[PDB]
Amino acid sequence: DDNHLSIVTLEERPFVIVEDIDLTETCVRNTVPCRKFVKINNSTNEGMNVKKCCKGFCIDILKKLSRTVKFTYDLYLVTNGKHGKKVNNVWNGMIGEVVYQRAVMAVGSLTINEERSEVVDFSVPFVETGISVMVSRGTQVTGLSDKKFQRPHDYSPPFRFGTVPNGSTERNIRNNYPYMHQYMTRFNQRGVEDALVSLKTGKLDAFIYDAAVLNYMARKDEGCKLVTIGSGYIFATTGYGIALQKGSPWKRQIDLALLQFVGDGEMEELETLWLTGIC
Amino acid sequence: TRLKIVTIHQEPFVYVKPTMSDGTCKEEFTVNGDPVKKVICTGPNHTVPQCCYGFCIDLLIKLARTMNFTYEVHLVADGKFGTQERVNNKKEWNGMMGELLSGQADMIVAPLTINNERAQYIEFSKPFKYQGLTILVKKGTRITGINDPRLRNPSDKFIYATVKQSSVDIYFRRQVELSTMYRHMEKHNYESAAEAIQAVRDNKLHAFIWDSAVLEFEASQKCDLVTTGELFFRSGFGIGMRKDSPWKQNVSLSILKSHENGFMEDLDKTWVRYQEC
Ligand SMILES: O=C(O)CCc1ccc2c(ccc3cc(C(=O)N4CCN[C@@H](C(=O)O)[C@H]4C(=O)O)ccc32)c1
Repeated sequence: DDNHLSIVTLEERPFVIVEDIDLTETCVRNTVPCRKFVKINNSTNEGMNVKKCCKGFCIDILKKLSRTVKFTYDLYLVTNGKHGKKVNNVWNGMIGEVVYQRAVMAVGSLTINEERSEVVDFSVPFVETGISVMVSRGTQVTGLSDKKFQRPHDYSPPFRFGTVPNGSTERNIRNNYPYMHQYMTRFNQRGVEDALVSLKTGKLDAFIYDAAVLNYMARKDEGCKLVTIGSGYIFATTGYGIALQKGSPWKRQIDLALLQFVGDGEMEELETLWLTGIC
Repeated sequence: TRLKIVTIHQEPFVYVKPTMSDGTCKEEFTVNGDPVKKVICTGPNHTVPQCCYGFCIDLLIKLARTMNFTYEVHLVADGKFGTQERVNNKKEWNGMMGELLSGQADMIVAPLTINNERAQYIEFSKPFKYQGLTILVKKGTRITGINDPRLRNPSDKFIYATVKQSSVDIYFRRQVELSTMYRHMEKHNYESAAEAIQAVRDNKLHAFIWDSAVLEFEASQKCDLVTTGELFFRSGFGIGMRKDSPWKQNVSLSILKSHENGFMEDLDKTWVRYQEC
């Protein structure tokens, strides 16, 4: 029917958290049914659909939208990729499921950019993000545009800062601050966890990464020793948005519902519930 | 083709200065040495040509170049952003919202807040500026923020307000749990942000609730004024268009690209960001 929507999502705590069905064969508590096509091994396309239970910040948004926009859904986790890249002229991830009409919309920590907006429509952003900076509490830097980053050699001792390679942040820095990117290569980290350790252990002065992620890690940092820059100094500001098919008849109602949630304070409630920590 | 742009005086996003005697705008450069791009904007001072420049004017010029359209800029006649009001049985919008819906303008290029109430009738672009609401006070006034008892239990002793017919007016109108605060504010709301800011310096107004992109700028220039409580609400500015506009898609794509390539960073540094006192 026209009112039952296929919706794709991506496991990414705390925005989307996946659990096993409890014992019954149903999802309880604050979770919703979501299926996953689990591969047989890493060298095959064969697999099996498995019933899971999904919960989180983005799931509660989906529950709010389903109730307000008045639609039902079948939620499933993407398997080919993560959020979405254009690999060999083909979109994978959550973007691909929408572009190739396998999903009506995609819910998750999906950053709005110009590249993706050409193949999918994005809703209004429900969470602000961008390129931010995290330092040990006390260190003085503005945003990415600080001269201490653009020209690290102009200062003594020069700042030691990096990111996680092959991500959106490095791709932006490579295009906008070429020398900063060249300087960062010898300071890049395996992941977020190894970056925060480098900041605490004095091996790294600044970590440059997604704004929403850095803010979430800062609010639950043990000892509250890591802090992010103010929102006014975030570079290339954007947001997490819900992707839809181009010309979708649902985008108008989704936008009004999302803007209502921001105005209602329901969005703040979800941020306090899922994203705010103890710092 | 030839779009009728409507805007509003709101530093640092839009500056309004008189023309010179010969009817042109004086050549001027920023503190950093970049040329100040000024366009002729008509409006009330009867209608008179004036000079407009700023963050939003730089944005308009970038949009007109990217999508290749011409424009003429005028200032909104009533001087308001836009709220929806009952007509002495129907409803109508005032301010820039009203001029967009009436055809007096084809595109709103201003620090125009994106909200549900306006989005029901017009198309907003993706945000070209992320910010929020904060409180401005005279340096020495002590309030925690939007939850201060002098704001949540108002009286004639501590006067706070916002701008009439604006998004903040909508924000306090829609929430029934804010009706106590709104009932105080509607007795004191000002016609424009500039008059409200001036009233705080004159100690005629004790707290001004407004956009943080504007309030923090005013605090950086006028050291007798400070902000407090920080962002209790988060909102963004977007380009305003009618739902039938053929420029909708490319305006948002252009704004997204301008964020990604550092163009918005240039505007934010040139106009919005200044050193604290
Ligand atoms: O503490 C824990 O349990 C885990 C703590 C923890 C660490 C890392 C993460 C998250 C959450 C989300 C996330 C998303 C990206 C991520 O790929 N992008 C940013 C969102 N947007 C993604 C995209 O749209 O492509 C992408 C990006 O824009 O670069 C990277 C790391 C984390 C949580």
